[PDB]
Amino acid sequence: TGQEMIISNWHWMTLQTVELSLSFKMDYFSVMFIPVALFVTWSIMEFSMWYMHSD
Amino acid sequence: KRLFIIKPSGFY
Amino acid sequence: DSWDKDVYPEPPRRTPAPAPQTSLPNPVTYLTKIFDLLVDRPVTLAREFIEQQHAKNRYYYYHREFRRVPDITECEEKDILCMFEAEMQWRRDYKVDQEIVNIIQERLKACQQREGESYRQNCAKELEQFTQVSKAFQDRYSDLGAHYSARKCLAKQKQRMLAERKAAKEAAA
Amino acid sequence: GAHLARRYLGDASKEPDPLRMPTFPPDYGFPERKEREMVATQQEMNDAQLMLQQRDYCAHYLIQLLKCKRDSFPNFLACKHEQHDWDYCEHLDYVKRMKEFERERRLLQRKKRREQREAEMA
Amino acid sequence: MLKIIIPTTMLLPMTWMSKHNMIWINATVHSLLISLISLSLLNQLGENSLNFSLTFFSDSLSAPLLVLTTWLLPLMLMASQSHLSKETTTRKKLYITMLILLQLFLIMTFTATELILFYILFEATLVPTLIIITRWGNQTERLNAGLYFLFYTLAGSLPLLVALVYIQNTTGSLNFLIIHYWSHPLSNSWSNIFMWLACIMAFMVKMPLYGLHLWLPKAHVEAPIAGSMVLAAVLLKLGGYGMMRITTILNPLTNYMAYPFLMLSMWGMIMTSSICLRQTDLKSLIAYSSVSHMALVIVAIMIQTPWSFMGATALMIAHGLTSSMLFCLANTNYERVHSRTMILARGLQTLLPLMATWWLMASLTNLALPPSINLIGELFIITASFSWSNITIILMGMNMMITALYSLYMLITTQRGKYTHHINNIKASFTRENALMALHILPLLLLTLNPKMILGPLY
Amino acid sequence: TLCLGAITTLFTALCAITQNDIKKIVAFSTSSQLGLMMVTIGINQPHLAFLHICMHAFFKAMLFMCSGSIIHSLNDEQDIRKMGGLYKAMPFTTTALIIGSLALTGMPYLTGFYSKDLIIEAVNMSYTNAWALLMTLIATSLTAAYSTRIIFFAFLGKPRFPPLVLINENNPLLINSIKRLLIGSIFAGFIISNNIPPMTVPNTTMPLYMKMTALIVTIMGFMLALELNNTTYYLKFKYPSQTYKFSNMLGYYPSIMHRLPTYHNLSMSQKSASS
Amino acid sequence: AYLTHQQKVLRLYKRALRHLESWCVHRDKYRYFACLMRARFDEHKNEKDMVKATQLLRQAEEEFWYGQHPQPYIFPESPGGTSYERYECYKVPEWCLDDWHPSEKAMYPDYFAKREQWKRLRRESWEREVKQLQEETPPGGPRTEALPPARKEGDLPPLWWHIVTRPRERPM
Amino acid sequence: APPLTLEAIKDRVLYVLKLYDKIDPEKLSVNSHFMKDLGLDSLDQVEIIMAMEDEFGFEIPDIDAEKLMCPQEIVDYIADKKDVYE
Amino acid sequence: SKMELPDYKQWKIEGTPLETVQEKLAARGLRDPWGRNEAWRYSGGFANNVSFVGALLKGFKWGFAAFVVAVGAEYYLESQN
Amino acid sequence: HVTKDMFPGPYPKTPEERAAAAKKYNMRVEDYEPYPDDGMGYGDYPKLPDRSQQERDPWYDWDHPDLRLNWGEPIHWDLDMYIRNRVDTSPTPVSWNTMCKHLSGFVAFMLFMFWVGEIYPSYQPVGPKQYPYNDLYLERGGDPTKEPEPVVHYEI
Amino acid sequence: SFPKYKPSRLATLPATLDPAEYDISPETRKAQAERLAIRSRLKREYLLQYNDPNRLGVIEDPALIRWTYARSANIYPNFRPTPKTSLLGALFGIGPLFFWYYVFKTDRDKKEKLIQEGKLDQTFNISY
Amino acid sequence: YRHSIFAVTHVLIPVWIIHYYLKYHVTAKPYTVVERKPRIFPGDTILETGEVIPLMKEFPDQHH
Ligand SMILES: CCCCCCCCCCCCCCCCCC(=O)O[C@@H](COC(=O)CCCCCCCCCCCCCCC)COP(=O)(O)OC[C@H](O)CO
Repeated sequence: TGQEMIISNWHWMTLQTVELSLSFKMDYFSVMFIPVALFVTWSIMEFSMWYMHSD
Repeated sequence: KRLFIIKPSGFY
Repeated sequence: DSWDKDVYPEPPRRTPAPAPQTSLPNPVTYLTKIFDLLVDRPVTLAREFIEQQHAKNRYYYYHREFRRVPDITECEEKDILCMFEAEMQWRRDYKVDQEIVNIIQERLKACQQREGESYRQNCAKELEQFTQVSKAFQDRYSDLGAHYSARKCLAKQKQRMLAERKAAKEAAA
Repeated sequence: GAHLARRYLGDASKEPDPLRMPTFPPDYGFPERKEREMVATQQEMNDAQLMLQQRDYCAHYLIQLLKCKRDSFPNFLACKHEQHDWDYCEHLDYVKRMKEFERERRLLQRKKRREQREAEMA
Repeated sequence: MLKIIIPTTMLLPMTWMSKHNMIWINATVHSLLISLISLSLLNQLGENSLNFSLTFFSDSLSAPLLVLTTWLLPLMLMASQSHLSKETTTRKKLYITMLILLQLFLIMTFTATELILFYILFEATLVPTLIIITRWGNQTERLNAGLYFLFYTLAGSLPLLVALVYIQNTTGSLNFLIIHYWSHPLSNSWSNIFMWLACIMAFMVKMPLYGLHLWLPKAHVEAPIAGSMVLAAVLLKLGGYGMMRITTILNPLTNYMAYPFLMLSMWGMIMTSSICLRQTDLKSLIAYSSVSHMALVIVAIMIQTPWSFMGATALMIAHGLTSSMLFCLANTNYERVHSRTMILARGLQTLLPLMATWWLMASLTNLALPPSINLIGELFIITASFSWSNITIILMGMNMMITALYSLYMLITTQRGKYTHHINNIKASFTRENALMALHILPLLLLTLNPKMILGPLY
Repeated sequence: TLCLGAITTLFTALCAITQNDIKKIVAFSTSSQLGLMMVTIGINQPHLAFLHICMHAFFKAMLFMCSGSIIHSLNDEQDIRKMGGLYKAMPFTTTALIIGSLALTGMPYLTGFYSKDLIIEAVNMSYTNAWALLMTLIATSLTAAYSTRIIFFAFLGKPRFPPLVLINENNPLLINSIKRLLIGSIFAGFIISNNIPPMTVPNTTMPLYMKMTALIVTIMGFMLALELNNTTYYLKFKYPSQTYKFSNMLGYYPSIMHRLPTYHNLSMSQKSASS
Repeated sequence: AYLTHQQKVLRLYKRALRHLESWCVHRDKYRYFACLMRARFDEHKNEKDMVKATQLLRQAEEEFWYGQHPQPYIFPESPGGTSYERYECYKVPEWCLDDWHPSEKAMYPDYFAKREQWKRLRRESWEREVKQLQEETPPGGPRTEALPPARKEGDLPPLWWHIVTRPRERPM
Repeated sequence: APPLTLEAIKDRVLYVLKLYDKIDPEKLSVNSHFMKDLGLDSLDQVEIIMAMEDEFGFEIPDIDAEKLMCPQEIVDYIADKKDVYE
Repeated sequence: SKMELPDYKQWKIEGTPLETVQEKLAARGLRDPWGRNEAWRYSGGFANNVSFVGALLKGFKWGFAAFVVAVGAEYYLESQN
Repeated sequence: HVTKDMFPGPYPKTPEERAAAAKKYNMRVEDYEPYPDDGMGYGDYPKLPDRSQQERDPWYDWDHPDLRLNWGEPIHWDLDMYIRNRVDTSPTPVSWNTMCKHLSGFVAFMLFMFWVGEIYPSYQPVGPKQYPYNDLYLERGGDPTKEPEPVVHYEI
Repeated sequence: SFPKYKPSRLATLPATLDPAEYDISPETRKAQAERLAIRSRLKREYLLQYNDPNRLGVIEDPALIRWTYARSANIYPNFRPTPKTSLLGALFGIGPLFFWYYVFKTDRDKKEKLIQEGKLDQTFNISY
Repeated sequence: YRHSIFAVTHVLIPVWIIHYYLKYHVTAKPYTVVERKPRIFPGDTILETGEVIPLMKEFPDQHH
């Protein structure tokens, strides 16, 4: 579908006119990067068992 | 072959 | 809905009708179908269970109403009791005014994500509405200082009508 | 490009300056021209959420592209003829840009060598 | 406020009336109980201070500071029964009495409504701190430090005395409320400038401000551990607290008569952090770090900006919690090796695995890693200062670079590296040391979730 | 950004090809790649820059992980001048590197093709810094340069490691992890490039002789680098070239800029400041 | 105390070949150029005059400095090597074991009991080893850092505990 | 990796020593103080320890190398440096 | 196990490229002292290396073999469709 | 342990006190050298050549192997610049002046050619990117009330 | 011959290139002979304490203690005010402070001047 | 089974509480979850009114 969305959540503080809140913006850059980073680090995690075995 | 390893006491 | 669209305007959701022409199944549709019977349905079942429990006993609460009091332009000089009443009222209006710009900002940011790459044009009305709010907020409370008070807010004002009255005199020339 | 070689290493009054042109009137040189028309209205690219760069005249060969990608999910192998038509539109819009580039260069020949024609004697 | 002062005062007989070895237990548990009652005051009403009586009042500025002092009181008590246990019953009983007399003055100071009542207890903190530094201080130079500490802050406080009494006879009342509501524009007359200097210098000395800061490297290096933290964790903030409170009548003379202090502070932070890049002594390293962080607050206060004030109080308390903690780190290693030199004890992560952690996120909190409130404090000051002037970032930004290099440097030298060969008296760390470290870390990171309880009245 | 992207792309790459440590070699390859990312984001090509992020993630992770395989198996030795002849000794490790190396350097329709030469093509027909364009082309050729250095010295040739061999990669953890990333380096280039919606205007009509420069400079760079690498095979002596000294010493940056400013700032804090 | 002329030139030989590793790389090139280095080192054996030898090594060191490899091939288990002191954050000293807990101590009874055996031996050998040290100590303080060995029977060599009970180079 | 011990060390030590061409195969003894038995110039021991090094892959300090002169001596030095306890 | 050590006689100067070194210093006048030690690097199964290009076309034969069958099948079904 | 008199004192004025300081610093009178007292207050602390701990022979066994110091040896006044991880004075294979010349030259050459590249930019013999709807004034951020100025694209 | 290796305060001269170590004079014969003598004296004592079974604490290093004292309080009792120190104090003291005042005051004066005539965009700048 | 109990206690339960949070607590506040407008194209139809955006009009009909 090609929808990009923002998950704003718990309000950290209402900083007068500023509303700093924990908010997870997501778009193409996010949704594309997430599998790529996870795929690589999972493969690295599997390799790290072999290499870092005596530590 | 297994052998002793020195380690600082973590029990405390 | 709890909130209202009058102060949180939501343009109608122009959702499309999915009409695909391809032989192979669309994975997204069925991947949500399992989600419905694995996550969505148990969440709803628990939610309606706790909601009816909440409906069993419904204790209430209300919103405190502060009736208007004479402000600091009516306060006799050095009249501490009256000045104290005005200062509290001005600080009440200060915080609720901060919430006014906060509401506009949230509505301002709402358009930007909603309109996608068409943000620059779709809600040019939204940008100017915030611009007018920001400009008035500049004349209202900006530059007062860390120890701001209604007296200082009067002083900044008294600077302004003095400035524009001279401008009106200069306009008369 | 040949223009780059002849601009800095050669003359300066013949090679086009991309920052400056079009320096000559559009209707000049050739009486009457056709007008670059967009088949869609201003609403189409807005509702299609077309990005600012991808809002050229070529967008009419792109508006149905995204629909085809959606209407044929996932099927990354289709939407090739539609992309082929879009690429061919890029051919037309691009080739239009060098045609005017040669136009101005030829019009820049039209400028000086004539100016020097009535300069050494009249 | 009598729900806090009265139990604190009644705790004084409590310790003296206790048995031989039960003094530490009863004092700790009740002081912790006093801390709990202090948390009852964190709720500040909308725009009004929680005025209790004419004698005492509290607002969102002193509300976090008060509970910091009460929360501190167990921590010195938890950090003292190591070297104090080898002493007679009376002297241990006396030591507890002083800190409780210390906190009692501090509790009264932050809650005082009248600037004179503020003033009396504000200098009165010298008397218990001076004797603590001199009596139980484990060094020789401490005798010079006591003179250096006492005179330096008094040399600024005494001119302050003449300033307040002048305000009382001229303006009228002197309490924190009437001054704010009856505030009048201060002229540019040279007499007003000197009154500005008098009303300000006393508070800058206790911060301290660069140049007028040499009493920290003397006091903190050889103060007793318990006295070291309080002097580092609140007594510096005591000078800070008066800065917001007294800058209600110094307007608009603040704008022009602040440039020398801003230049002294914005340059001092680079210089003082450059001190920290090389210190032979760990405790001196921490003391100078407190100078740099406090110098940030001086910049923060002197701009007199809404955003600046909330960042000031957030950093003020946050620095106190971490600076006190790092001092506990020094005391632990100094206890094992009986020295203060950096390179003498090294590679301590291998020997002590958990202390490697405790010193680790202590350094991160000292580094203003987001979202730790050290960051939410420093970052606010940068934004306020940048609005004041665009070149402030060049200096104040460079501080975070310099602050990083030395902060990890003590982590690299002490914890990491190779264990010292000859050192062999380092036993496993007692659960008291490990617990005391947690009593500092947990409230810090716990409070990160709700900075609104530390952002002060301007929030 | 065009200026910074270009200089990072070449200078680090120039300091790469003269090093004798795979970890240093592959790292400098990243920074040269990171320099390449800053070039494309420079001339209004943000999405394709992010495409380059994904493809670079795939093959560059394998290279280090593949280099991790050889380092540990051959008793934690990292100097490239000592391994030698790993082609038939470790088939999968040698197989992974050549696919990874080719993807990083070119090889159309592989992972690097859907990102790199598109960036090179995009930066070609644009109003860019003429000097910065020259750096990208040279560094693109230099990308193949150190790639040959790794393949030639490590895997090709005669072996040089200590006599007791411990070469082994049969552990399923190493084989499966490499294979999982390997299939990514073959197809993930085609997948997302055909899957993500077109987020940039395409470049279709350019002369043939800069549409191919991306392949040309890499193939060209492949040639002399191989010839210059087997020039070491030539029995004759090799002179200690001065330019070789400059490049092999990391471009002189660490020996000065980590020693001149740190000394002064540390000296200032003691003589001034503290004392 | 003093690296004589022969000691220094051999040190020059060893370092010269190690640098030439990084240059020649391939073994066939190595065995050739090393032989030239060897042959051209053999020629100046009858140099006689020691002054010439200093002059013979005067240009040698700078010539090495001329052709020194900027990235010499240093060995991993050596200073400058990649795996230098890497396997050290695990070799906690032996004396730390005394601070263990009885529950921890009861885990390894046989080793702990044998450690106590080594503990007593050090206690008994100390007086003899310190006495042996002073009985043949040189006048005017120790002149050479080398320590005397165990002369008679039974007595252990002085200053042995830390050398013998040093942590293993591969503790893990 | 299976750790090395004496019979491993000794066999590898006499391995490279035998491979040296000038060393006489029958003259190879673990207790042979080189030059006084096998004619070897002072410039040769400093270069054969490199072969001794490359056999075991750990650098032999020149201070220890000049003292290291016997096939038994190399075996003893290698074992203790690589914490070989058998 | 025991790691039985290979015998000594399998390593001489012949065959290896170290041959070309031998007559060099022999013409110079000296003799190579370490020739036999390095023979194993250039000999045994460790010899007959692969050229640089040879490594790059690894799997070309069966890779191209997978081509012709694949293209032949797709040529047949598409043309007959 | 150590007594008070062994603590560092004032400048050694007479050679006799120079010898006493050298003994106090566990050195001899030959190698002892007080810092040049320009008033900086170095006292009698013996200045030592700028030698980072990296300079010290790693193969030698030290009492403090991490930093390469032995017990009692009078360490440098400037130890913390010259520790193993801090500033290192190791001899580079090439001269520092040459070290600096090539660094500054390459950076200056890179910057200079970058400027001349900007002076004569590279582009294809192609023209403007023709854009419809009077250069999309409306969606560029323009105001609807202010009508766009006449802009049109033609064809040949 | 390649160019020589000139030394620097940051790029030191190696022992292999130093002319001084080339000529080992009989005067230097004993000069570098007591090096081991004093080192062994420090050595033999150090191992004796280090190996001592009775030792439980740390062995105090007089050089370390002296260094801490020298880099500390024992500086002003050796401080003599001279034009070098006096100028150095002013140059690294009042100098930067006034220079920082000049740049900030100049910019701040220019900053408020633009606001005075309304020559700065702060329409959206409301938080301060 | 070891894959099954991993799924339930590390995906099934965590997705349950997150969805419940995202469906009845945080989405109960305005402008908390904002998404891009549903990108429709000329020719298709929309749901909330059942209206058809018109088909793309006659194309200048070019070919390659
Ligand atoms: C270590 C030295 C001090 C450190 C720095 C401390 C702060 C610097 C300034 C110190 C000022 C101390 C005296 C100020 C008293 C209160 C100031 C006040 O209320 O303002 C008056 C400021 O008036 C003054 O004259 C105040 C004193 C000015 C400074 C002269 C004395 C102070 C400096 C010397 C003594 C202190 C230094 C120690 C010396 C050993 C306004 O009164 P007025 O002058 O308008 O009165 C009406 C009419 O004009 C007649 O007075």
